[PDB]
Amino acid sequence: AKRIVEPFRIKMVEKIRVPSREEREAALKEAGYNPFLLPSSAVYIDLLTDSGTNAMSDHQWAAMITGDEAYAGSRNYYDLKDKAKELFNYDYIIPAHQGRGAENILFPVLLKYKQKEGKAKNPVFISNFHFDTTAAHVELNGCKAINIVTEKAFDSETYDDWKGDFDIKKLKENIAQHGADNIVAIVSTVTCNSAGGQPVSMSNLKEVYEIAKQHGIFVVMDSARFCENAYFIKARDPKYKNATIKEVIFDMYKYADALTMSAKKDPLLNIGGLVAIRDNEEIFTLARQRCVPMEGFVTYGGLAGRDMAAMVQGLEEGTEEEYLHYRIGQVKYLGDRLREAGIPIQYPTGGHAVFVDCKKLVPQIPGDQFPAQAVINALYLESGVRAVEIGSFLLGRDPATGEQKHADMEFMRLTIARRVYTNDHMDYIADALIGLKEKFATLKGLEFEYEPPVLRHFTARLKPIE
Amino acid sequence: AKRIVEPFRIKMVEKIRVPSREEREAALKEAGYNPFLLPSSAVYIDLLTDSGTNAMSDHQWAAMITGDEAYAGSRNYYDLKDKAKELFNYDYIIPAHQGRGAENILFPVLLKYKQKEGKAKNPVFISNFHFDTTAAHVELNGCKAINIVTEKAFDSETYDDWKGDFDIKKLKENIAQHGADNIVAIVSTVTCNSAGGQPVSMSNLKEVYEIAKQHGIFVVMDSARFCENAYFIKARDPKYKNATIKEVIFDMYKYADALTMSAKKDPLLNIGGLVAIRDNEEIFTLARQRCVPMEGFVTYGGLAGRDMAAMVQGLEEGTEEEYLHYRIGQVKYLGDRLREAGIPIQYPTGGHAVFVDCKKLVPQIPGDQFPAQAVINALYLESGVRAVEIGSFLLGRDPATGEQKHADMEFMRLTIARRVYTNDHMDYIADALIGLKEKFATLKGLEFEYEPPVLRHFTARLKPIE
Amino acid sequence: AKRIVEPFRIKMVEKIRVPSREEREAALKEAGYNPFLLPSSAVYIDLLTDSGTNAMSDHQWAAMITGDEAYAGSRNYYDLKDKAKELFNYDYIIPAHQGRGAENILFPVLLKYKQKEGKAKNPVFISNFHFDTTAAHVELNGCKAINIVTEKAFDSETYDDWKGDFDIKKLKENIAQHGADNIVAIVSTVTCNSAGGQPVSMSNLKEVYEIAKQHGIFVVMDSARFCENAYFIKARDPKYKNATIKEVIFDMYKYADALTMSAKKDPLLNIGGLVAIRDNEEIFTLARQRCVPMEGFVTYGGLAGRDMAAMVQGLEEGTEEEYLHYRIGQVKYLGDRLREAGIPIQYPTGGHAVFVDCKKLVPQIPGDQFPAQAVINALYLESGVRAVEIGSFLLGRDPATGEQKHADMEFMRLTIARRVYTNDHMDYIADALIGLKEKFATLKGLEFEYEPPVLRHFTARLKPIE
Amino acid sequence: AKRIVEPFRIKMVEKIRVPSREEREAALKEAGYNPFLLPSSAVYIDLLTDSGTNAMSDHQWAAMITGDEAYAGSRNYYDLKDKAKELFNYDYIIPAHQGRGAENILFPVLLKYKQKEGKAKNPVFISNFHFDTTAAHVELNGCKAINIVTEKAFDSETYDDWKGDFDIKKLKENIAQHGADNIVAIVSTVTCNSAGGQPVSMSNLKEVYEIAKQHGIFVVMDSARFCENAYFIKARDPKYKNATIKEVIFDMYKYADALTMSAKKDPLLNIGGLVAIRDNEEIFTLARQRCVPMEGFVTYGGLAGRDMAAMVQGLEEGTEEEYLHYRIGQVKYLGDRLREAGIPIQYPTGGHAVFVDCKKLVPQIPGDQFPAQAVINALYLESGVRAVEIGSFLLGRDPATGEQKHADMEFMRLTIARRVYTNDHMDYIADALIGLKEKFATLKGLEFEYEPPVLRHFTARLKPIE
Ligand SMILES: CCSCC/C(=N\C=C1\C(COP(=O)(O)O)=CNC(C)=C1O)C(=O)O
Ligand SMILES: CCSCC[C@H](/N=C/c1c(COP(=O)(O)O)cnc(C)c1O)C(=O)O
Ligand SMILES: CCSCC[C@H](N)C(=O)O
Ligand SMILES: CCSCC[C@H](N)C(=O)O
Ligand code: NA
Ligand code: NA
Ligand code: NA
Ligand code: NA
Repeated sequence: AKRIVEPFRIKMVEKIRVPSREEREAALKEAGYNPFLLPSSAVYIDLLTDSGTNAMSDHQWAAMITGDEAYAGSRNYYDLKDKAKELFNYDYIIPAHQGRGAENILFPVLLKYKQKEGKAKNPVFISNFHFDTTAAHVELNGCKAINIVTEKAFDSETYDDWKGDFDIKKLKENIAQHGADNIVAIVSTVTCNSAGGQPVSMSNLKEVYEIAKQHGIFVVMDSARFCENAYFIKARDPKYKNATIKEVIFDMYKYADALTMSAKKDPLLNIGGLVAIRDNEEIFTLARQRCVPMEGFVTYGGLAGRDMAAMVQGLEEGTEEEYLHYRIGQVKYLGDRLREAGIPIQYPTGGHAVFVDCKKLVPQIPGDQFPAQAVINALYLESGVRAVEIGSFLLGRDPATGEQKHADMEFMRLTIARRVYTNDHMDYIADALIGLKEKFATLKGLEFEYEPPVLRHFTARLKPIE
Repeated sequence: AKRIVEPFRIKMVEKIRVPSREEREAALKEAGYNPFLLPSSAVYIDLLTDSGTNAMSDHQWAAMITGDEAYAGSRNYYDLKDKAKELFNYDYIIPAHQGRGAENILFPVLLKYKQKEGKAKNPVFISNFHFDTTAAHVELNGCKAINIVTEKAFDSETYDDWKGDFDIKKLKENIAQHGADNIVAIVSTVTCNSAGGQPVSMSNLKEVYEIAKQHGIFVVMDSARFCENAYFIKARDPKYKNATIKEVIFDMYKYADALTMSAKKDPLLNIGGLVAIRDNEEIFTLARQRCVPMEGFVTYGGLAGRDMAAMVQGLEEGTEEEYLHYRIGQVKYLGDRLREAGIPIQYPTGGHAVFVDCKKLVPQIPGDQFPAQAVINALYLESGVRAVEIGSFLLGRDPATGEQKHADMEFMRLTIARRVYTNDHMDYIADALIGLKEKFATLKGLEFEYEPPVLRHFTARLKPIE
Repeated sequence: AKRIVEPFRIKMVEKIRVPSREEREAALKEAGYNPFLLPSSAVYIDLLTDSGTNAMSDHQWAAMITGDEAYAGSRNYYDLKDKAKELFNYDYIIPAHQGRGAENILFPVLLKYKQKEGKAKNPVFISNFHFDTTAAHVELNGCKAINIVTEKAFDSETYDDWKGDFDIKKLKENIAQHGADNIVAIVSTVTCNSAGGQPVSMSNLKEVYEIAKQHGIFVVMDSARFCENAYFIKARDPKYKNATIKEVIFDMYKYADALTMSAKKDPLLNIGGLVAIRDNEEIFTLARQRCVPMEGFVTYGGLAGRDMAAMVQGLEEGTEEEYLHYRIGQVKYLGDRLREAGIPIQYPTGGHAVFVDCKKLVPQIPGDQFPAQAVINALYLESGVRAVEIGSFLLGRDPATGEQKHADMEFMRLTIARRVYTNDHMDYIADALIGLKEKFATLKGLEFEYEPPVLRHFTARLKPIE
Repeated sequence: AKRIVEPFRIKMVEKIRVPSREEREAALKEAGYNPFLLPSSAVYIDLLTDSGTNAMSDHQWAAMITGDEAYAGSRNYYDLKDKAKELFNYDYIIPAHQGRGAENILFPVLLKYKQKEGKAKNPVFISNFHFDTTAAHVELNGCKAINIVTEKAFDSETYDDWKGDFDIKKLKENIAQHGADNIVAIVSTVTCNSAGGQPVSMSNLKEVYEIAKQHGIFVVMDSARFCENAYFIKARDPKYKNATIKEVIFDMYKYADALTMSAKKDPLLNIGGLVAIRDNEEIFTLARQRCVPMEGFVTYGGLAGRDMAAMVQGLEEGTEEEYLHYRIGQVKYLGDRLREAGIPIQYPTGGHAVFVDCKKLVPQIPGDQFPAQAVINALYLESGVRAVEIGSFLLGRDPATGEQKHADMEFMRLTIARRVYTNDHMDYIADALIGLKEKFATLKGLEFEYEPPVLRHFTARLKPIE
């Protein structure tokens, strides 16, 4: 494993502590053996998410301090509009308070627009993989979300350059089967979050967009981790070997008509989202009308002026290749520490998180007793580190049968915030997990002390078994 | 007119400038004679809104700096939960990104709650007066909004203590006409923003709640300006003459079951909202499931940790009687400057804005040519002050005729941000408006160069007539 | 009296409170009836000084946040060097931690320089008026401080354009008497702080420098309030009616060889000082050598990087004419409030303070019983305002007879920080002092409970007589 | 070599960059081959000093934002007085703008105090080792600075627990030789900066204090790195291995009568200093009278209120053992990386810096050609790292002969700021120096292009010989 040095130094710190073992046991028992219920005060290194937990720069904080809080026509709104033109060549923006807000702005408008043409009678969206909130918004508006990620993504430990790719054969089949009139939009998610932060190649984006344009289908680039995707394109595609990151980004966005973005990810923010539309003014106008009742006025969209200011600066910083090399290299470093110690992971690592296959660590725990959660709980008890389950516990029950949905993989996700933790923190995570290797066989499954009907992973309370 | 000194001093300043007349000419023509389309760089004193434009304290900025950005279990979530229990005696909170986010969280849940017993076949909401966004969500969710404000409010220039009161007779008559089973909720807006930021008396709040509990009707307190309402209760109700402001607030919330709040008003913030529920855990649970797709995870709700931290502090500062006395007294001072010059206003002035009756200023301009907007535009051209229209331009067209819906009053709202402008800024505003008395007769109406089919006040491009 | 509106609005506030009547009485008693011993918690409006209590802009705070803390070669040191070249045309800078630090750097070097070829056996400094620290450093280095302000300054209530001018007659007479080989330097204090912040004319500065240059005398511009002096030159000198403030400043510094500056005044800082030398590289070199042991290394001089950053921005903001017009107008406003009410003041008001002649308010209190302190104490008891004494209590005892040195006048100084207080704060001060007109007769003098042998005004404890 | 993980995470970053090799060559040329003349923009990792370059916490920045800028009686002054009483049990404080400001306040007062006692006719100060500014102030006041560090300090590569100790026999000898009536003060420097940041044992501090008290000699603790010293006492003295760091600190200050402190070191600040006096009120009063003309009024001492606020917080944070173990462990890790690669260092490493013996690295370069500076310059040219010379260049010329003072050791100091650089930055430094092992013999000495008469290391320009 190779450590890559920070292309920055620390300007402000935030104290974190490891509770004593007895405190960690007490806290975890108190949280019903569900770390989502732990107070942050009980957590040392927090790996639940890379969303909104990033460290900003001094320039971002300085931009916040001079932010224009005007209700209409904030100076930072116009800066953000200019930045979107400069990065993406897109002519229209609507800020949002975060990414799911940007989806709530754009997606119902896209459906309405296609319906007003007499189409979208049986409406669907097609994506390489819809993210959780993306699919939920699609389904809230009476549309089917179809996911057609490449079969490369399902071979967890076998390397491939582009595990986030669309399956082009499936794309064409689905267009032919549903009809182009019924495809409200194609959503290109970069990197592909549900494939584990795996990149989509430039040629895949290009071919998807060419097909869509031939059919008149609108394409949305879901852009939370677009810089990480651009880095992978430059690293792995020989055509972009000598291109700058902004050149890669510029080309990527030739292959969408609009973007939705959680700015809480690659733009290095704690809050914020963005809609940008390449040049369809009609859709922009419709989206502005939905922005008003749902988010705010069209020149702040539920964002303080200071956060638009931080976004302008963070959009810039998030494209910096030296930072991206270090950020993605830190994720790869953690994965390599685990992989070299025999811990099975999704490989190669994506831009923002390492996925550990817990089914192989604790074979004795069946899926319906949540083996990845057992590993996560053990990890927390051992170290104060809080990870998140991507397995049976998260997948929930099948609403028709009331029984556990069979999970393809039982993943523990180690989600890495940007510019927050050092490689010594990475070693701490890796060493604590490696150090459980004699304990894995003894670990016990989990049962429900209390279960919600929906979204159970957030608030359910568990109890160990036997 | 009486100037009340600030119970604080200035710690940080933000430069503002008066654009030249020709800059103001070109900007208003560029904005299509709609000041909502003006960039803030074209605006001297901005009176569009008191929402999110407030000046924070050093303690609020300090709280932001130490804010906990944890995705789950943020230290500031628990502080906020503790704060709502202290001020309102409510046991459950859900943060939101702002006020209309709070409404979008709670109101659909209230409809589902009443409906799940066979009720709400013809569902309605009853308020003293729904603000714009509140009534837009009510109607977005298939319900009708009913504004049963006291008719005292419609006698613009005649003093009354409680021009925001419910009309109790209209409340009882609406409950009989529609039936208790169709009334999803009663919404008590404090202060009553649409009535001119006019207070609701404690005895009115009590009688509404008692009437509502007779029929099993849930009561929500729209609480964006609750502190200004508490001040007016202490100022005008003999029972609370010796009460602290917090004691007044505590009593107010005995007469609701939950609250929605834009924290961008009285809690002195630039962003932020809040749902609090007194004790109905079931409605809290349903509300948390809607918060997730629309806003964020339930322990930050579309808000950075730093904004929850600022909200905890701002909630405290917003209750401070010396501050409220000064703030409301500034609004009163501006009103008195105009009223003493023969400029007709809503009297008494409310908590956050002065409302000028422009029907009496430009009689030669009829409603369908937007008299209050002609006055606003003249004020902007004369001085660089940007105000906002509460008249025929806002009201829009009727869904039946496609013609101009008749407006009761043609108001110009001079909305005052908290702790931002001095009484010398007030004098600038008053003197610019007073100096238009020689030019009112010359002004002309406004016609549409561009009119969007909905929300026209935000983006329509008007044009001077003749 | 004319209120002048702020050319800015408030972005951050700082809470200040008026202690109750009983609280102020108890605090003043614990403070031994000396406001210099009051904790700030006991003070509402603080008028002790305009030094280091200014409100900064958002741009200044932003500059602090990105400040470069490098020990050597800070980006902000080069920015400050460039700024000094731009504003003053001076080629060399040495940052200092504040104004008296700048004097400690330069004045001993100037004396050693004058005592390096031949002899300055009776060394003296000559100023229109040495400020307290300036004269203290002069006397600490074995030199006499000679103050030769124009006699117009001593006609307290009669208007004059340039009450800060050098007496040209007394200058030529001092040079003839002491010889140009004993005059270590001439100090041009702009504005003349000890005269009451009164300006020095461009013609006066120029003639002083020409006289100094023909005698080979070095000229230092004491530049704490150099922008306020520039404002007064533009306002009152017809030659500069259409010059910019920066053009006025640029001309001022043609008439000195170096400057010492408290950046805690006109550059709008809370900490900071500066030495700048026009072109004498030898003086620069030796001054750098004293800087190292007394202040710090020469590229930060006892200042954090963020404070050099704030100083670069504040140097710019302090020259802005709209701000200077409001600032000096607010001081003039406080003085016109008192003058129109019969309270005697120095007229016209200087740039930064109002001076009240207290010997006329309490004639029954002789100089040796500190009548101006009795007015200050009464003012504090009535209002919580803290002012400072400039009279017999400050003047101290004559070290020979050990008795009260006769003070020519007894002043109370109402010193006004920059961008901190509103004109309503000014009214509050003025109305409190005016309201004491009926109590001025019954006021008692003060006597010593504890008196230090030196600097007694800072730590002495006083007791009301009778 | 053992990497110790951070007991904090990153909340704000500051971009740094490695200039190209072409840029580093051009910059070093422009700086006359003196890294002290490089702009910070030419520097990647800056190792010039650990003074004032530390990263603060979010709690420290929050304290700055609410800091009280009052001229007299600042809230943060009383907090600072309380904090000194808590940590040191000292009753009196005088804030200073930094450590040499604190020395300028206290040392002249101590001399006058001993002289007024009819003594101090041939005055001296005795220290384990006076720091540069300390010895400068001692000599500026006509006294001799006598350094009597343990001979264990001069066996550079051989471990010893307490290389900062006083030589007790030399202390007793010097007291007799000069006479107690001539010893103005004994200065206990903790850690002993000039011995390399090496600790002084508790028993040494105690014995030195008891000896001083037997002779009536005042003892000052020079306290810039008192927490690092307390850590070493806890780490190495079995008496204290169960004490808290604050218990160790509390015991240390039983063995002094006053302290001077650069708060730019262990209290984790970018600016600030402190005098504290244990109980001698007379010395406190005299030091206050010197504070006023030299630093500022006695309740801010040339510090903004925000910096007294940051100091209160940093004094607490600087005592935290988890932090100290990481900080000192990171310095140790850098030293172990070098030592394990055969690079000769002072061993054990001190609290704040690694010292590399460059005499062993470039034996072909004589001392008066500055071998350590050649290694430093080569390190910069290869890496962008800027280190500082502690050898013949710094040592300067002998006043009596004008020749190069012979240097016992030719050290390169790698000075490590607190909480700024990660262990990956340490690896970068070590790997760059280790990659020079094949270039050391080819390195050539330096000669003067420009040499100032004093303090030449700051400003002299050098040139490679041939
Ligand atoms: C003329 C339109 S400007 C909109 C800002 C604003 N009022 C917002 C209010 C909201 C929504 O809250 P937010 O989403 O945070 O805006 C809820 N309830 C009440 C009583 C309000 O007044 C104003 O200026 O009156
Ligand atoms: C409570 C009264 S004392 C506060 C000092 C302040 N004046 C400071 C000053 C200095 C010292 O500069 P600095 O060391 O930064 O204070 C030098 N030259 C001039 C012309 C000055 O006016 C003032 O009068 O209010
Ligand atoms: C069940 C994981 S919750 C984490 C949600 C976050 N917005 C994300 O992008 O992953
Ligand atoms: C060898 C230069 S010493 C310069 C002194 C400074 N306080 C420091 O810590 O470096
Ligand atoms: Na966040
Ligand atoms: Na805002
Ligand atoms: Na610094
Ligand atoms: Na200050």
